[PDB]
Amino acid sequence: VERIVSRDIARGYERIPIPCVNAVDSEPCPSNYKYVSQNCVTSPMNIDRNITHLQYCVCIDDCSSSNCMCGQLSMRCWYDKDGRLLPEFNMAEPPLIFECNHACSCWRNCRNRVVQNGLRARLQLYRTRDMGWGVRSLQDIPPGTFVCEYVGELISDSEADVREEDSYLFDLDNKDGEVYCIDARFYGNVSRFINHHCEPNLVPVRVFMAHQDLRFPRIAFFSTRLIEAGEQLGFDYGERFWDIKGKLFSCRCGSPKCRHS
Amino acid sequence: VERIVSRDIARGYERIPIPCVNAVDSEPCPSNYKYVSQNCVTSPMNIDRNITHLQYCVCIDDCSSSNCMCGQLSMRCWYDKDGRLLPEFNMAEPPLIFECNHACSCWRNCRNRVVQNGLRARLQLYRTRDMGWGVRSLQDIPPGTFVCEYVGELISDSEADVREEDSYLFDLDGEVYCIDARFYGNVSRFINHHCEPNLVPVRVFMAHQDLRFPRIAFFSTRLIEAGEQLGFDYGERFWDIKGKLFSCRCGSPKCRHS
Ligand SMILES: COc1cc2nc(N(C)C3CCCC3)nc(NC3CCN(C)CC3)c2cc1OC
Ligand SMILES: COc1cc2nc(N(C)C3CCCC3)nc(NC3CCN(C)CC3)c2cc1OC
Ligand SMILES: C[S@@+](CC[C@H](N)C(=O)[O-])C[C@H]1O[C@@H](n2cnc3c(N)ncnc32)[C@H](O)[C@@H]1O
Ligand SMILES: C[S@@+](CC[C@H](N)C(=O)[O-])C[C@H]1O[C@@H](n2cnc3c(N)ncnc32)[C@H](O)[C@@H]1O
Ligand SMILES: [Zn+2]
Ligand SMILES: [Zn+2]
Ligand SMILES: [Zn+2]
Ligand SMILES: [Zn+2]
Ligand SMILES: [Zn+2]
Ligand SMILES: [Zn+2]
Ligand SMILES: [Zn+2]
Ligand SMILES: [Zn+2]
Repeated sequence: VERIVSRDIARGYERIPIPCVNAVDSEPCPSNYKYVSQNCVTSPMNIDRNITHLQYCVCIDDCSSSNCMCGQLSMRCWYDKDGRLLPEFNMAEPPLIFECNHACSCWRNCRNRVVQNGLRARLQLYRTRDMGWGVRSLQDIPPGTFVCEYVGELISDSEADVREEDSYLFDLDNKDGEVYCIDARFYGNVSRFINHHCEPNLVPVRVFMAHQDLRFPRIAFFSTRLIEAGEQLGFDYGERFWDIKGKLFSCRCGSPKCRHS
Repeated sequence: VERIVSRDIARGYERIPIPCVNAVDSEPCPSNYKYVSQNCVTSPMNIDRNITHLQYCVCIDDCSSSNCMCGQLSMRCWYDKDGRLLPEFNMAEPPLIFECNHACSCWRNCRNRVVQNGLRARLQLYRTRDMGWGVRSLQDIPPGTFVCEYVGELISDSEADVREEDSYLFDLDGEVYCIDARFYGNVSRFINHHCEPNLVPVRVFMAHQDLRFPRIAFFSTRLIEAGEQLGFDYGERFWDIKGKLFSCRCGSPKCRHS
């Protein structure tokens, strides 16, 4: 029988509820972490938030023209009228996306704003049979759709070096020697429950919104293909995760092309 | 005739538009500033945002009980179900309000969340006859209602000391800070001074509890009728400086700066 153990793990902080169900075992809704809908810090990170350091656009339309300066930073704006990534988007090597911000001349409803509008897809935390908790989609998700952000505690590489629990770490970009991490172990959103898959239906894209401090991209998962209702979400944790954890367990994604089994 | 010179000075950043009209003269919609709906910085302020430094509540209900820690930090929760201040709230000497935050156990719809939900009232920027631009309410606003936040650039006292234009400054009163709405601000930068004001500023804490940096929330002190101009008391530092240049035109029979 399928137990509903929470109607919303996000406690109303997202646009839609994220329920938790368990049809497998006795386990209650996870509670050894704090759900947060946006990134937080403990020790200060000193993100550059000087408003005069933002690059911005001067568009007189909805930022759908060839001349949007913010699209230009992104190579071009990659969003169509439905907020979905263009078919030409390179899922194997995604560019950095610069969404419009509060310094731009455009309106808050312009085309070049997707991740900043928050989670929209109907997701569900559920108990898998042999990979603990996982996240599934409750709807069909068309290709190129923003699904969720990898949200957690922003930490330095030196702090990650002394964090014993590293199963919920996302490495950010090396910028002029400085590297940072998102640790979702103690504070995180729904993304902390997404399991690894070697042929993933999500790809992480680095996105800039309210600030443009290149040390601190935000990590937005977009669908790489049509995700069918009921499907488990997955992304590729990458080679550092498996170089460390492969000596403890092998991958159970079940792909016929699994690279970590 | 009243011309509409902007359908929305906020460019969609507020929940409703804030149009600008001018029935007095030929002046276009003000454009020598950047509208921002939330506070910004230029030089860094180093607000303490360590999440483990937040005090928070462990309520299992809607935070309407006396055991809510956030209500206790506020002395009591001052909000009714409708988000309005209780009649016992001291408008003459307001306490600090600590709203619930993302470290609390409660849900995002609990009782102790009002200012963090943002501006809701239908406001309008308009040309007054003798005080430049002002802001009016287009609807009735019951007493104790959150109207708008004083939003701008957060600056140090040292930086305020070297700013030529001080007509859009709100003091966050040794180490003290200021909100300068001259270059970046929201609708509140256009609210004129009134000696018997229908708005009172209240210091509020939401996502952080760094006491150097209260956020300034204007609540109505009485029923504000549709069409009425908004006003708050700029205070004695403003008038000690500006009174040698001009006198108050609020027109109150109890005006203290005429
Ligand atoms: C994506 O997945 C991972 C990323 C990890 N990333 C790091 N760092 C230090 C970042 C910091 C910048 C460059 C690399 N460390 C891990 N583990 C260290 C191992 C030694 N212990 C004592 C501390 C934790 C990781 C483990 C990951 O998954 C198992
Ligand atoms: C609420 O209204 C006001 C508040 C003002 N606040 C300040 N400071 C410096 C804060 C910082 C420490 C305490 C107070 N200065 C003003 N003006 C100084 C005058 C000399 N110039 C060269 C720099 C600006 C102000 C003017 C205000 O209204 C006209
Ligand atoms: C970020 S968590 C994912 C959520 C996790 N299932 C849970 O219940 O908290 C990462 C951990 O989930 C398990 N996991 C995720 N993907 C896996 C995979 N493809 N194969 C085996 N274990 C996996 C491993 O224990 C891994 O260290
Ligand atoms: C923050 S601004 C208010 C918006 C201003 N009316 C405008 O057009 O930008 C403050 C300035 O408005 C004028 N003002 C505001 N209240 C006033 C009052 N009660 N009497 C006379 N002038 C006032 C003064 O020029 C004052 O320095
Ligand atoms: Zn643009
Ligand atoms: Zn832009
Ligand atoms: Zn835009
Ligand atoms: Zn695999
Ligand atoms: Zn509470
Ligand atoms: Zn609380
Ligand atoms: Zn609460
Ligand atoms: Zn007066």
